Amino acid sequence: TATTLFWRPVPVHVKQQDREDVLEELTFRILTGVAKQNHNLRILRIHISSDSDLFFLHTLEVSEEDFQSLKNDEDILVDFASFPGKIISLLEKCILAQPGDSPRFQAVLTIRGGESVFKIVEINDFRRLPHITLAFRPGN
Amino acid sequence: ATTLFWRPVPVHVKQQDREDVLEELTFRILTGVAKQNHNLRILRIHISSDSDLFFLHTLEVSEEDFQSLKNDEDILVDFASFPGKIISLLEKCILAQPGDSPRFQAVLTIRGGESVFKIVEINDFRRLPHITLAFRPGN
Repeated sequence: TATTLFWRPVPVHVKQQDREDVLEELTFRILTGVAKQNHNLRILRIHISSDSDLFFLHTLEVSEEDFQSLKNDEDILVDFASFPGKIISLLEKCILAQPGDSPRFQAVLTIRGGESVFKIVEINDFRRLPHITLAFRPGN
Repeated sequence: ATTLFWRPVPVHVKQQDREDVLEELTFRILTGVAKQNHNLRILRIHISSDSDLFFLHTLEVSEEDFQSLKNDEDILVDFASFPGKIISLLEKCILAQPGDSPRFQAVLTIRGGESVFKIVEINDFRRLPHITLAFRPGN
């Protein structure tokens, strides 16, 4: 019962170990469903890819069990069912964000040794304020 | 030493045993030069309460401590501009109203010895900490 809620390009600032910053269009796909492998738990799946590099692949899978710790750490006030909607809402801001509009939202992907940390930050006069922080694994 | 800021601030004081109390705390922010430490610049923040002489919490951020804090929270300003941003955040807490959305509030979580000060933004999604600082008891 895998349902895709979102599947389109998003401008992301990519940062790697020995590469300068790069702003490029990465394809995000957000799915919600159930894994028969993991006791039929509800799951949120996010995949990051590039239309110009078929090997550039990053994936995240969050179960309802996993979300419990994630909710406490980042003080999330909504439930698991509502979580994907808020992520999409944050991505919409990054899509609509134009250079100069302060505070400006933006998506960031920091690759470290292969594995990566994804963030959507709100940039004000003082700091990059991370609205969400998620760890991705390379591949599908 | 030199005081940049010395005002009362509304703070949601949280202790273990969840004694949640919204009381006015006095905040004093000082900037100075450390004689004993080759004139290393220091930012000092003292939290106190007129109601309780034993209610004392202090933070000291040297230039070195700031470089570390700057990295963790992705701060975009230098050490000299940092106090001004804290004041702005504290002001949002002072002027905060019940019906605001998003709403800003200052939170002081006391845990045994150390405590943790935060200025969070409560929106439709989460509690978003704009700044987080570790305080220690005393002066």
